Amino acid sequence: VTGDTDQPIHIESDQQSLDMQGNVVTFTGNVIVTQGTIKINADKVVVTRPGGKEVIDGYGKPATFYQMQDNGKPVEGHASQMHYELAKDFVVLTGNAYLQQVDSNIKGDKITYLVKEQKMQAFSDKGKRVTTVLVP
Amino acid sequence: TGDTDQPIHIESDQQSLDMQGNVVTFTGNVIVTQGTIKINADKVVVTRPGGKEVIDGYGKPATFYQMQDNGKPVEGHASQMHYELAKDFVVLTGNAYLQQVDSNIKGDKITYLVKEQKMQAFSDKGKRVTTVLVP
Amino acid sequence: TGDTDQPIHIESDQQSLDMQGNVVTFTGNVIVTQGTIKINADKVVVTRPGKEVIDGYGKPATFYQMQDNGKPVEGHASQMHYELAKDFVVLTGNAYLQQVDSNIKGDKITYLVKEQKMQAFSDKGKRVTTVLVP
Amino acid sequence: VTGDTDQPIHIESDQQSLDMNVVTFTGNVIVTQGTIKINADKVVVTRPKEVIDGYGKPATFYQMQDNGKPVEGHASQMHYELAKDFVVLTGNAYLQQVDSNIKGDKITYLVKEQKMQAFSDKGKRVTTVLV
Repeated sequence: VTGDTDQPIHIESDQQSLDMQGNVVTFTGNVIVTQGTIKINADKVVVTRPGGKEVIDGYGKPATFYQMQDNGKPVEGHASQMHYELAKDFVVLTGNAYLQQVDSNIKGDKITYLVKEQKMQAFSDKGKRVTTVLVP
Repeated sequence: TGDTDQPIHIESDQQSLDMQGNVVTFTGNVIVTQGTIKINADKVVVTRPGGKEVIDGYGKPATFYQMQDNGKPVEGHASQMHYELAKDFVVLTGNAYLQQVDSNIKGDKITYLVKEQKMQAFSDKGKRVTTVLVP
Repeated sequence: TGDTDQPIHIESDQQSLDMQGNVVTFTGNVIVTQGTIKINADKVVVTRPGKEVIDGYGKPATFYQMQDNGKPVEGHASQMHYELAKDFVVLTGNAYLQQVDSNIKGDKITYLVKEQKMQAFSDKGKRVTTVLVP
Repeated sequence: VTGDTDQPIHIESDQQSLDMNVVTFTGNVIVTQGTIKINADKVVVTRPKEVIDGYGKPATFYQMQDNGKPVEGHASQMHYELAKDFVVLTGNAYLQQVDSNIKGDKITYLVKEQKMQAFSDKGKRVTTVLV
């Protein structure tokens, strides 16, 4: 649902650390962060917000993303890095990035999903390509 | 918030000193306040190894308060305080829980270096640390 | 460390010696001193129960003893008490003992000057307070 | 010692002069009674039944206590009323009694009670030491 980011985030982890001097909240180990309907799993998660502009940040091979769309579209995915920016409504997957859908799957080098604009993208290095399919 | 170097005022029901050994003890409704820092507990045992002091609170639970520079307070609770004045370094252990204006952590051991403004939470291998955020 | 093994110079306005006691009273601007100790009161009374015992009185009466290691003990109360036999002191006020570093206030403060080990109590409803400046 | 106050009062001097009711004594005067030994310069009795008063700078007082510990002293006047066994030192007065050491300006003493008091006039003060 739209406004899913206007939800309290719950983060479970092994360790954590905080930097009150501008905000730099770091979590490590079996990290499972959920907001509203979103579910994210990573090795490490940093979250900055420099006194504002919140930036969640996934790390780990792999790092898994999941969400529920407004229309009831269970859009999953994964990369080496999640980048949920609550500011605009950005997602930057990198590197071995795979996105999905109830139809159009993608796999590339950098996927950029936008919850608001309902739009995706994909990029590839020289020597590497992209991937898509269709639903039967 | 220049609390670090503030006069420390411990108020309680009973005091117990030991000038050789240096094991000053407080029992009853104990309230140690240093500036804006406000610990509550059932027993405080301020101790000095050398000449270097270590305030130790105990309770079910013991509580923590301080007013942050930004005007939003920090409230906490655990089974034990461990305030080392030598480093301005606090240690909430056993059912630890901290609470900023926005966020609230809960783990097993929370460290808080008061000077830098850095927190750390930890869990026993088999348990887990939890956090929520706002808005 | 060696105040009690010294003669005790009291200065008073009045006084009473019960030779069959002793119950040696002192009254009016009473300023008893020993070594460093300067018990100042509105009424002193020294006994030997059957090992000397001093009983200061008057709000507020005071105390001082310099300890073998630089320690300039203070303190005051409405009911002072000293026992030379065990080096025992019992303030009772409006009780408030002090030191170089940390000060204690309450209802009753005992003290074993003997070996420094001290204590302070407060009636149900009152509370003990202590600061500790660097 | 307890019972002196019953003993006869051996007043003795160099010169004396009875009246009708005051007797003077003079020159190296020594009035004793049991173990009491008031030494002075000019003793006088009266009627408030008799009242002994001695004078001198200083007039010494002595009395052996029941416990073997003697009692010294010395003052100007030495007011003594065996009417009620009462004693009074006055002026630069100091009833030494090791352990004790009272040293005031008006030391009062009731022998039968085994009690003492002391006084000072607002300017100087009562000094006592306890050994």
